[PDB]
Amino acid sequence: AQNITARIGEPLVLKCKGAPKKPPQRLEWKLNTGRTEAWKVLSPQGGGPWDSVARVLPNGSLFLPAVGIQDEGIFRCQAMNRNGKETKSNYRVRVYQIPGKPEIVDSASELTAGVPNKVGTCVSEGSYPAGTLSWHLDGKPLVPNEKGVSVKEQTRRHPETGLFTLQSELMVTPARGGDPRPTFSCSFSPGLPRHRALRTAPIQPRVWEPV
Repeated sequence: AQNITARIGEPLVLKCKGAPKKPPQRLEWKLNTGRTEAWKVLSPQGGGPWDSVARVLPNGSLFLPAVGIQDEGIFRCQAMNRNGKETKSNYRVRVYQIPGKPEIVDSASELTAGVPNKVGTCVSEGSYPAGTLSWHLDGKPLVPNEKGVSVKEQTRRHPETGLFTLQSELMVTPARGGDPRPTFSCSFSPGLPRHRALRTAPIQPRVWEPV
């Protein structure tokens, strides 16, 4: 049943299939989401508190002003022409949100070519879903296990807004006689196959020999 993604706090319209543009219409909207467990059905326009959340338009389509988190789920619409021609619609809804540009904090301007050093802590604020936080070296990706690399990831959730926060502190051990001018960048990339990663502005500290 058709996959659908929509940004939280935006609007969204679900076109009821085979329904006449202006009443009389024989339509029905079922919906399974966070706000209703399991199924709820709506009457046309009225004083009920659902006309702020999701209501049917003259067009016949269902329309929600502010898609939120609790609106992830399943939306069904069964329609009827005068002749009886059934035409149904099965909408699977998932909601997303892009977080602020990934800034680095606690960064370091100089590091030694001897011991592991903390490069910095990457921070992304207000996402959905969480998604990864990958560090990069000279435009190329890096691997946490080897060589002489470490990563200290994390993930929170704001109890109110339901949005996520990610932290990815890095640590490296520069190979002796290696490049004194590395170049590090972090990035947020959601799991979906659309939005590109949000890179951070590259930092490039220096690798001094110890003594």
